[PDB]
Amino acid sequence: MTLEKFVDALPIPDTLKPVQQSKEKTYYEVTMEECTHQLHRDLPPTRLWGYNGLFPGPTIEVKRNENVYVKWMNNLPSTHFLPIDHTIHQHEEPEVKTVVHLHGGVTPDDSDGYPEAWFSKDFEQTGPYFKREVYHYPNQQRGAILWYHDHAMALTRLNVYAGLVGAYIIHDPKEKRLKLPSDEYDVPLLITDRTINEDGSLFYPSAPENPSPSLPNPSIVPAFCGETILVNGKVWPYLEVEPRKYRFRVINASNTRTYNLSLDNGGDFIQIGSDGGLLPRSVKLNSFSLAPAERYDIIIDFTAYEGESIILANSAGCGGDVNPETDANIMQFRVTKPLAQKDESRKPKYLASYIQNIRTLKLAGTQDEYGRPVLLLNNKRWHDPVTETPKVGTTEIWSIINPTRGTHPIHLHLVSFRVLDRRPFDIARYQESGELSYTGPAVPPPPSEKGWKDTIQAHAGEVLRIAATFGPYSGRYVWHCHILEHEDYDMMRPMDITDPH
Ligand SMILES: [Cl-]
Ligand SMILES: [Cl-]
Ligand SMILES: [Cu+2]
Ligand SMILES: [Cu+2]
Ligand SMILES: [Cu+2]
Ligand SMILES: [Cu+2]
Repeated sequence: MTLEKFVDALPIPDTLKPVQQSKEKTYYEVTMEECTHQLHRDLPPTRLWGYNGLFPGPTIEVKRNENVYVKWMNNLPSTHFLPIDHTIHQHEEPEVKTVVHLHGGVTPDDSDGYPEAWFSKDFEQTGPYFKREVYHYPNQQRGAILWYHDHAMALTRLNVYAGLVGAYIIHDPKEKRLKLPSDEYDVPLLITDRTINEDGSLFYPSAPENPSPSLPNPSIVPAFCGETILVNGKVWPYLEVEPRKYRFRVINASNTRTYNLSLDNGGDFIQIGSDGGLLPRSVKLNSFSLAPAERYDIIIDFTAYEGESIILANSAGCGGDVNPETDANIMQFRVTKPLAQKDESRKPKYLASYIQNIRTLKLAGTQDEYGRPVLLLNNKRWHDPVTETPKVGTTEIWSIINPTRGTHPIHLHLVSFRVLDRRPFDIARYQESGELSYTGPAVPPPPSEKGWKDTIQAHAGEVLRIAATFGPYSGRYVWHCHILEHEDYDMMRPMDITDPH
């Protein structure tokens, strides 16, 4: 028997309060705490690692150009409760390393959360790139859905699965005149798949299928597909909504899983924004794909559906087809709250208006000495000399070629980018020869991808082209696959945005 669906109200994480706020600076403190929270009516409390002891973390709301500082502290225990594989990466390091990355942040390099800028409990020990306790987020960027999460070297999949995710919204007051649904009718949805034991403890696997005798125990796995789906820290919740327009900030905070969402009454979503902010023009959607770290700013118009119960449904597989009783379900909207006031919100169609190098990038896997797949960007390891070195201020086109069997959601820190096109190629030939020979025309982005993206699905047997301008800041960043199981082994590379000064 699987946990009974739709019997816990969707929590709405509280908005973090500043420690200090003047007209020209905002200081926040966030402490990583081991904590316990009940993930379903019928479970005992689950041991979790959460920002301020909460899962998800507090929702952080800033205005565009708000000068924000965050002191992210580690008060976690010194050993992990999830299985650590020592083989993937005065010389014995602490087992628990944390660093916070603001995903989608236009962030100076020393506050971006470099994987090797980790710290242990109370900053007692720190990685090689550690420089500062208090991170600076000048927020000089378009309003959008951001999120924040752990990024420590070789531990990212574990620390995130343990609960260290939160939302961060940048409000651009020049967008207020669109009258998009707001306040109580603006709601974040952080989607996390989890596998939960009978006693409420989290399960994370300590070995993959691969039965080979040489396998380190524990071993990293190439993918994690959870049995149960959570939204805002509750398993298959319901939200009571009013019969009107709502805004939802949908964030995929899962380790590996891709969702493909729809509404079981047949209703439509209106996509208004992507990772990088508002789309140039809205889009009526009946379904959409959402890979790890992707965000979809959307409206749902519950006006025509008073009294109905509507399932937010999932059709994407993860390690097999979806099971209709379990991972085919996300959550349930109940249109049964009395309209508290007239629906003065709007759903405009029109929302906004917007080549020094080419770089070719290969996504491929090799095999380690134990027979495990190691996933790699351009056949380089994390610790190899940096090769992606655009000059600050310059625009490049990245051609990302994927001959592997699966989609990889590729994310670049600091920037958002334009999607140019995707084009299919003959893997067979490309494999055998190195020859990039196409099989059909180039496909331009749908409307969903006509704005700005920071995390982008590079599909099997396609070459993906995107255009990024590498600024405004310079320095040491990263880019990587955002399936955390891939990132940690070893599909992540440093990215130097070079500065003549
Ligand atoms: Cl509103
Ligand atoms: Cl999909
Ligand atoms: Cu991220
Ligand atoms: Cu990021
Ligand atoms: Cu990947
Ligand atoms: Cu990253």
